[PDB]
Amino acid sequence: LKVNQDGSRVLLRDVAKIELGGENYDIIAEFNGQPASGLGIKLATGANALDTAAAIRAELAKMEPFFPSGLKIVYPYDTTPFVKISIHEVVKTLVEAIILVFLVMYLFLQNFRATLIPTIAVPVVLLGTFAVLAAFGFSINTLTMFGMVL
Amino acid sequence: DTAAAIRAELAKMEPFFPSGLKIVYPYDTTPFVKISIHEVVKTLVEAIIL
Amino acid sequence: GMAYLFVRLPSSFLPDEDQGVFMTMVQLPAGATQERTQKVLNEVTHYYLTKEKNNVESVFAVNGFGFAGRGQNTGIAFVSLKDWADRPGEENKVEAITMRATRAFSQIKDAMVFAFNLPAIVELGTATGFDFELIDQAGLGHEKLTQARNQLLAEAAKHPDMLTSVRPNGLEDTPQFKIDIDQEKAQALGVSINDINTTLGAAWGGSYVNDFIDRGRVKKVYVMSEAKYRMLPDDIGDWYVRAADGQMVPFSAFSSSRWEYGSPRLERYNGLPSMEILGQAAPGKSTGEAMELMEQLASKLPTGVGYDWTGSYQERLSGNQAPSLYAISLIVVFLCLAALYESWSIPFSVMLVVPLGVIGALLAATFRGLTNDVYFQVGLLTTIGLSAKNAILIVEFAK
Amino acid sequence: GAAWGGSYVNDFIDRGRVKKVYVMSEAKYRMLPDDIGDWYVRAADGQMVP
Amino acid sequence: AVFVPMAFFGGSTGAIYRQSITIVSAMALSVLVALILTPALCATMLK
Amino acid sequence: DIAQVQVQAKLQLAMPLLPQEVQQQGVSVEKSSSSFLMVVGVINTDGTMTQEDISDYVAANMKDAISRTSGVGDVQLFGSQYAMRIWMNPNELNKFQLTPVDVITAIKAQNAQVAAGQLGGTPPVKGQQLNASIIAQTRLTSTEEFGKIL
Amino acid sequence: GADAKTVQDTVTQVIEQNMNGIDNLMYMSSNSDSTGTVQITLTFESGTDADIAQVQVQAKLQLAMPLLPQEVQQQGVSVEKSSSSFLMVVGVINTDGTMTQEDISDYVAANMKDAISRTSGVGDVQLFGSQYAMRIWMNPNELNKFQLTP
Repeated sequence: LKVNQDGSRVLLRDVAKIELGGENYDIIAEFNGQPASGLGIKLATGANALDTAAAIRAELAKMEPFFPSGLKIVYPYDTTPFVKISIHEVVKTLVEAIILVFLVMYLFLQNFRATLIPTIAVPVVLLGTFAVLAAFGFSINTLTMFGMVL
Repeated sequence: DTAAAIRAELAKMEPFFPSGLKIVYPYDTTPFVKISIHEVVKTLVEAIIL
Repeated sequence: GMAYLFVRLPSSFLPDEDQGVFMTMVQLPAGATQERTQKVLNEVTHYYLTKEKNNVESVFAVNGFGFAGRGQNTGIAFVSLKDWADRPGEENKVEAITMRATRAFSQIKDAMVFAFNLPAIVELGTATGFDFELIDQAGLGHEKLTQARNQLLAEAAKHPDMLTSVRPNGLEDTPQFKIDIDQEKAQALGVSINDINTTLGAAWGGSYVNDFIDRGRVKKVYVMSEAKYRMLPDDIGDWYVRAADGQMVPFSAFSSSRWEYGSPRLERYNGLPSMEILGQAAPGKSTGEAMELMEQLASKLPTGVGYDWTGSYQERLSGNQAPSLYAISLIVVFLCLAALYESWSIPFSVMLVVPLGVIGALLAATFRGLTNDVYFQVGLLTTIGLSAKNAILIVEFAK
Repeated sequence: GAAWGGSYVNDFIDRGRVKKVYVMSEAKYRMLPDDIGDWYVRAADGQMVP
Repeated sequence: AVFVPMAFFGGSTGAIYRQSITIVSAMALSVLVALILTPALCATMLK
Repeated sequence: DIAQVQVQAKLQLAMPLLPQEVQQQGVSVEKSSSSFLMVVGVINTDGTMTQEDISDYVAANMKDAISRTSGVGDVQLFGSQYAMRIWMNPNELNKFQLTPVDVITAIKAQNAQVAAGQLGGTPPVKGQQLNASIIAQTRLTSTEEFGKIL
Repeated sequence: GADAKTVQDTVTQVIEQNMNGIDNLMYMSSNSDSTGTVQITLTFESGTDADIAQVQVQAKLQLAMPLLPQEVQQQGVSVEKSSSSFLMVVGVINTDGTMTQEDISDYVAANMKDAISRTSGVGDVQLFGSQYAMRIWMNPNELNKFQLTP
């Protein structure tokens, strides 16, 4: 900064403290009262949600191995498993609605092969409707899945 | 359609005008459209009637 | 009956669900600090830890960042509940968890904390739900806007009827430490006003100087001051600028200190100053009625003060919409029932089975506390299609 | 340049809305060729120069 | 005539009363399946 | 739509090569239609005001909203928006020994907003009770205030 | 550093009276906090391409970046796609080789964050902390001691 009269050097450390720290101390987060940062990703106004969050763990997966000692990942606030429940309890619902239809077809017609035509009918129709939404632009939504159930 | 909502924005402006500020309408294309419908759809009707 | 069991049945859009994930937001009064808000964020974190081990898997508190906006006055915890299997009863589900969470934070605290489940939805269409917005159309200022919004919040509160719950978005309105730099005093002693503005600016608020390289990656270099030399008003005079005549000059020489009342968040709408008004339609009335009994309150206000909606349908929900949809569903159904039939009688048979099935749909819905939302509206359409069936069979075979 | 043609200096606030500040000269000191010499620049030696 | 006309929706209730049609691709396929095939199977084999 | 961009940012590789006078002035890349449609005149009858007073109110209330409204290509103001207009007398400039450079410097100094920090700053001393924002030089407002510039 | 009034008419206002001639648009809102921050939301019609509209809204800006302070130019301006809500919120902590809530936010922002925002259609990433910076804390008593300023 300076060299005062008598040959003395004024340095930047002599006038100021110098540590390596954040550019913005306005916010600091805890995870169960433990010191932590994190990536709160927000969606992109038309993006494919669960597909986006699938490859959020693709990029993140290659990061894990080169971590310093102690650095571990944790998963609060996450939407992925709600999708996994609305398929394994809709496609479950689906199956129960067939199985029950099957026994009503037995109680009215005791013929085992007659309680079979309608059992092969609706599984086929379900599938063709997947192919129509694919051609029209739609996705496997929370809505359209309930549309197969109704 | 553009000129329809030119009077939409302008309509909300009118009430908060100082004293004397009044709008006037020279050079405007809207009413030429209104004539080419009420004299074509009129033409239409006369071509049936005849 | 079919009417009465429908007109009285309340309206909605989409049921708020247990999402295995909710959150609660924190907020402090007039210019609190990072230490003050963090005290509240700890108290919040423990209701979910110490008094909710069975339901909560984790917490992710964040000091000085609300969804209202930003600043060290706010906060937000991100809860991630234990899976659905381990949470059995109604008590252990978000509706009940956020119920006694809001109770505990309103009881043994002294700031403003809430809690709320997640609108699957987006951020809109609460139904019986509202968002007015006061606009300043004329050339009046923020000072005269503050009072006009206070007058519309007051008229709402002094005749509700058939009530209303109306509060501002977050203008709170806190003090600001102004410094008048008299310029005839400055250049007399020989100080440049350039030097003075980057002394006060780079010290108290920071100054992005230039980039350096840390460990391979380019980052920023900032300059400010140790925290203790910039906490209170008296530390302004500690900073000495240098003049052309190589001698020091304190800040108190050319500076004058005095407090003011300004806003920590100025909002605007369509290029003009604005203040958001977040109300909610009453437990009696519903939306179209509340909004229109808020419009005549905005017209009873001072000059140069209008209004505009945000953004609050623009075209949505049960109609408006619905009727016109059903309308055509009725104008067609008759045709089709004639494209394979002929007469002026056949289609009427099918066209009054409609209310047969519908009354049962209303009954069960009105019975166990549900509502006319989306899922009931589409269970209706299927029901007319399944009545169409059955009935048409009775017609087809008999004719 | 700033006298005869104008110079966009800096923005100010009029009645809430941000607008521009311009600098030029009264019209009469910039109409004809003879008014060029009316403008005096200052030199390093603190004396005027036409 | 009840489903697709109710999928003349509007606004943020856009893909809401829209994704009927999802229903109807399914209905016209149930007609198709019951106009093709079911006729066949019934004859092909029953008692 | 696509061509309105394209034509620009393939520009811009050129804005730095222009004068600083033109950069701060109104550059524009808009959609054209050699012709008007609506031409809304705006006059006064009772509380009379000038052809200058009206062009300001038109450009400071209604014009900003019109161009934004339903797909307007470009709006042409028929007049001009107000501005703090200063008419430098050259006889009362030589009288005090001065140039237009000293006038321009005086406005880029006294008429200027400054970003002073805040009491109880971003990284504070643990235990501070208040945090307020500091105001500094504010931008000037009226014709009187510009007249009292030193 | 800037206070609420400063950002209100040095950044916010300038961009707003230069936010026109844009295809499709219902309304515009904005915030201007005391933290020295501004954020405008331009909402569009339903089913409007967020791709074309992400541009459009900008470079119809920019005719305005030169009219802003040099402090804001060198700072982070941004035009991104929004979705008022997060989905994934990947926490990042330490267990064994303990490091601070500041040390972790640097490693998160200097290895994994840059790749996340880039990955499959992320609208915008919010860091929960801050990336490191050569932070200098100027002592004003050891500044007057050698006759010096910031």
